[PDB]
Amino acid sequence: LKSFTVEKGIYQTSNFRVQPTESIVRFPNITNLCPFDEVFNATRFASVYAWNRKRISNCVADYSVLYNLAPFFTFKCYGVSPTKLNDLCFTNVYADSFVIRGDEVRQIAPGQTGNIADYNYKLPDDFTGCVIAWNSNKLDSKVSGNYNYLYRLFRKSNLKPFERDISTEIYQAGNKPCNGVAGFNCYFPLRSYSFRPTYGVGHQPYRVVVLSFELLHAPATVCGPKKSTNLVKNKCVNFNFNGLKGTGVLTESNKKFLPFQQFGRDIADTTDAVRDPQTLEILDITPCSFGGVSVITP
Amino acid sequence: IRGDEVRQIAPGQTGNIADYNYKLPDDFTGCVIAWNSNKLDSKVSGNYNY
Amino acid sequence: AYTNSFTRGVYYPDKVFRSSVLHSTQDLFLPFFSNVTWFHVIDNPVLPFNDGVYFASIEKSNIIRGWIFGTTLDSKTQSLLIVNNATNVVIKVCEFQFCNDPFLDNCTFEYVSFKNLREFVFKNIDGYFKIYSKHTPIIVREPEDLPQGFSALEPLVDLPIGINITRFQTLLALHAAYYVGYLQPRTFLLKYNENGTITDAVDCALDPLSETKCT
Amino acid sequence: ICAQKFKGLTVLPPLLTDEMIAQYTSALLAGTITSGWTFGAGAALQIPFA
Amino acid sequence: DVVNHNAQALNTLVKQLSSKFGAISSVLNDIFSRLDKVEAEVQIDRLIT
Ligand SMILES: *[C@@H]1O[C@H](CO)[C@@H](O[C@@H]2O[C@H](CO)[C@@H](O)[C@H](O)[C@H]2NC(C)=O)[C@H](O)[C@H]1NC(C)=O
Ligand SMILES: *[C@@H]1O[C@H](CO)[C@@H](O)[C@H](O)[C@H]1NC(C)=O
Ligand SMILES: *[C@@H]1O[C@H](CO)[C@@H](O)[C@H](O)[C@H]1NC(C)=O
Ligand SMILES: *[C@@H]1O[C@H](CO)[C@@H](O)[C@H](O)[C@H]1NC(C)=O
Ligand SMILES: *[C@@H]1O[C@H](CO)[C@@H](O)[C@H](O)[C@H]1NC(C)=O
Ligand SMILES: *[C@@H]1O[C@H](CO)[C@@H](O)[C@H](O)[C@H]1NC(C)=O
Repeated sequence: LKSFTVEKGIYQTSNFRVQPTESIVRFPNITNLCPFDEVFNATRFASVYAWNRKRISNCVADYSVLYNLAPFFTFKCYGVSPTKLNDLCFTNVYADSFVIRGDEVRQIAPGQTGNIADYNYKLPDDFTGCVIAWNSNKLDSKVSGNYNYLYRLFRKSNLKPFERDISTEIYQAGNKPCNGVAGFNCYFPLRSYSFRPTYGVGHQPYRVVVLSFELLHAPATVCGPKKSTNLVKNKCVNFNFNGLKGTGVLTESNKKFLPFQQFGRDIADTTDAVRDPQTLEILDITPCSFGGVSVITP
Repeated sequence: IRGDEVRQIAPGQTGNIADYNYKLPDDFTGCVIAWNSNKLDSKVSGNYNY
Repeated sequence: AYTNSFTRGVYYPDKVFRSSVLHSTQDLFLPFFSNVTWFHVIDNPVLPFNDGVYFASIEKSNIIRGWIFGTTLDSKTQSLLIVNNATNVVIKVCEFQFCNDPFLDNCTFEYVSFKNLREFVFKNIDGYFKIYSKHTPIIVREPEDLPQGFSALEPLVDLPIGINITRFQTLLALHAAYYVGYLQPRTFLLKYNENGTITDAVDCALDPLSETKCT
Repeated sequence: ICAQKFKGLTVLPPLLTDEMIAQYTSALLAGTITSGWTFGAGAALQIPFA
Repeated sequence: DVVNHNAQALNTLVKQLSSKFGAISSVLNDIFSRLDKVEAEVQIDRLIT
């Protein structure tokens, strides 16, 4: 009432809530460290149209080794926070490791426009992942140019995101027919930049790895390094189910989950039922006990 | 600071620097100025003082 | 040959458990009472893919063994090939036509894993090929028309192939009929029952009565 | 009711229950029958209904 | 109608939580777990308002 004297009657005051007693962390019991060395510490990085999509699943992705890796420095991320990257669980991770010109490194981003972003490697606008780059001028640039990397500056149309095009047929740049014969307005599509150590820093070759995550309501195969605890039922506790945090009471439930389903949602689109990742059991989440408090005084 | 660890010098950041030797508060209002050491700190055959 | 699609083409748009709720979604669905092409096994013409294919097969001896996808399909670009020989499922992206088998009909990604009605939904979104599957035992007196009823198709396969796909062709076992329909971007109202199963759906772009139901 | 109860939305009970409302209506109707307009102006005065 | 006008209003007020209000998610635990506090306050101010 913001007063020192209180009249008679009944006054509503602050509500009461049962605080959690313990904390539960529950992660799937994968014990294999993730092979990021085969993606990053590889001796040779493939070309642009050698669209090598490394599939990452059933890992324990410790990102501290990647953060303290010697060659790769930049760690740009969209949709997630890098300091949170050791705390989440992803269903599948996909890695794309290329070598690109440093002028178009900025084109490796959603919503960009250019030769690379149109005809080489396009990211979707709802891309949730990270981009990692290193100036690879010391290794991937050779004397008098390296011609292993190819670029298609002209095409019929732009590429849809996460697609590749390895067709070597001659595209008619002009309106005249070319009949599969090279010439004026009938150039070869896959040209090269021929990276040299004597080039400028903008035109130096760069090793780039794009990590794309899949944050869905699906069972998770990639998870950060975290130790799972025991399960406590019928008690108001804090919980962490596969990076999904909350506070409530976990109870046994008779919900008939489909085999592809992981989480359940109510009318208000909050999480109501979870699946325990270690033992396949369905748990209902109930908010802890609360209510209104009133003071009856003269 | 190691140049990859310079990005940890901000509120709400994790890593070895922020967790074990120098942490900034979340209510920090100030300035951060970074300059490449080059020949001033990094020498031939390394420096052991850091 | 053409026939009616009835109320088929309803699949789960997400992997979230919802029970006893009318949920409105917007996705590539098969429209209600659309006009599906019917083929009888004597007959595998090349058909356009559009934005998605509902493939229904009424069989008992499993004449249809799989599909081939792609734009040109003559070893000039990528071509997805899905074969099942009742033991293992082979999915390849190899450019080769490779139409040789005991039955009459570069590899950057390889994945090895009338009483019967098999329903499939194929759609290629953002470089991801999504295959939704359902199987049911139904006995029909005539296979000339598509069977009337309601069925929900569970999601089965997601592939990050990233292949432009415009044409497709089914494959047959030689030494039984199928229906092809095309998907459209539609708003649907799905009824999740106590079990969580979609027991009914309303297409919001069918008639003013269903538009009123959706509003 | 439970789904909206979990969201902080509650319904307080009325002060007068249906038994007390029925007792009020019974008293009003009994006074009207046995006395007419007199119990609305003062003490109830008995009078035959004819 | 006196019963229904309160029941429908409470059901609508429950259904307003699924709106994102321009944020990346309608789950504040998800926002806090997936973002730093600096842009998480920006994402959560929209939901609060
Ligand atoms: C996927 O393949 C189709 C089939 O070729 C492409 O459609 C053609 O696009 C060109 C470019 O404008 C047109 O000139 C043709 O008329 C289109 N049709 C045909 C039948 O060739 C489509 O562009 C391709 N998409 C991608 C992203 O590569
Ligand atoms: C599914 O339905 C059956 C019968 O209709 C019922 O016995 C069972 O409990 C249901 N499963 C649930 C509600 O999870
Ligand atoms: C590991 O997870 C599997 C998955 O079902 C489970 O069967 C097994 O009991 C778990 N092991 C331990 C030690 O938790
Ligand atoms: C399907 O199209 C054919 C014409 O090709 C037409 O005769 C038939 O009535 C159509 N069926 C439906 C259900 O629209
Ligand atoms: C089916 O195909 C797979 C892959 O080619 C092969 O390993 C298997 O033996 C085949 N089975 C039969 C029965 O032909
Ligand atoms: C397979 O891909 C490579 C890519 O460099 C290409 O050179 C080769 O011609 C392709 N194979 C066939 C049979 O086209």
